[PDB]
Amino acid sequence: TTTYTIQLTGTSSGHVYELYHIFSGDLDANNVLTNIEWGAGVAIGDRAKFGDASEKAASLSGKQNDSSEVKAFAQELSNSLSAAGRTRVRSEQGTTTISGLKPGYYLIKDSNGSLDNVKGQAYTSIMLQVAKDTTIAIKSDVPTLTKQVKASNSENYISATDYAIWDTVPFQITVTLPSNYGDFSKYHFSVKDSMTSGMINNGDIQVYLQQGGSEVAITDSFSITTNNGLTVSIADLKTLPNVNENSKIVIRYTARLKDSATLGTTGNSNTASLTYSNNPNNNASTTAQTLDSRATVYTYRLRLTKVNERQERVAGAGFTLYKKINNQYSEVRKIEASSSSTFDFYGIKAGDYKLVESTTPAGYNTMKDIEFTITSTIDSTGALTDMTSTSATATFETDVNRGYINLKVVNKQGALLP
Ligand code: NA
Repeated sequence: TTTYTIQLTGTSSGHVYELYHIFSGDLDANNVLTNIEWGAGVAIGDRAKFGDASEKAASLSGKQNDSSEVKAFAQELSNSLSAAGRTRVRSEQGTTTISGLKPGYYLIKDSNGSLDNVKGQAYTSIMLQVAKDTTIAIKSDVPTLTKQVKASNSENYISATDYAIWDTVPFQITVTLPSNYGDFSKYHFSVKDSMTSGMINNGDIQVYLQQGGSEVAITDSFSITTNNGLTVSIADLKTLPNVNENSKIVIRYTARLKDSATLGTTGNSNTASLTYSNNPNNNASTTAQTLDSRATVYTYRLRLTKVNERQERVAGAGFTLYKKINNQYSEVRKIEASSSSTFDFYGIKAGDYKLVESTTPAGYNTMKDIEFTITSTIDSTGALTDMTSTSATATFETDVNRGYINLKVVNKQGALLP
């Protein structure tokens, strides 16, 4: 006899695909099926409710694979299956091949319960396929979620950057929808974000529908809660009619660093994941969760220690920190004079700065202004690898791991000229 192959592309490891023999027959060179009977994949009891196999086949002849009558037949068959005509195949990553199939029409699905509570997976849309030695794409996909933060020094969104205490930290979660979104009757959609422990959320969260190079706000259609992380949910995304398989859902919000934010290489991280409907068949209500997407924000502490040439600690200095925008230095932080001899500028980032001694301790020369540059090196993985602090007129000591930048300001007395 003759046997045929179905090769499924876009498959993932960890699945068990089932092929049910719906129709037997003979396949010609034009992929036309003759001499049609019911295959063993359809339970004998349920066959009579479809009628004669040949005439059922004839009624579908020439219709689109994604036409309504064929989708209907697939879903009805799914409740009429028999193990008698079943072939189970463990999936491979990329491409899964099933050879030695009896000729005819097959129903393809994921084995029941095989993906329950498995992250980043979904049950395939039930497929009807003629076994004809060809490759087809599995009608299965998962949504993706990416959490990003706006780069400190540009407009683009990346996984990690550095920020200062005076900055607003913009975050952006981008969700893509599965290619088979249309097959779902309803679509559960819930984004959970851990938020960042060393930051305060500004509560300015908005949700956008992004497609065709444009954005529309859809925030009011979502439930936005803070009982279990920051959660942004809609019971059924299908109630938004302009959302489709090619739509992107984008969540934006901003935060700001606390004065207790983690310094140095550990960073201040948050993770986000999506909970989604993972089975488009039989109006199912099971969900799965995407893997976490992480974003990180680094920051440093600049410490000044005010001393004199006698190596004594000196109180009563005051410092004004400027950061360079263009050619224009702009005041970002001031520490007024006190009994303190230490000055902590907690939450500083890469950039060009100027430090001014706005108040000089009694009986000492005013320090000359110090211009300095902080650099941050963040590798492709988003890890902070290096940090430096340098000036043409001063020396800093740095600890990249702890995120410390230390400057000793040496106060010197004037001249007694008798
Ligand atoms: Na799959």
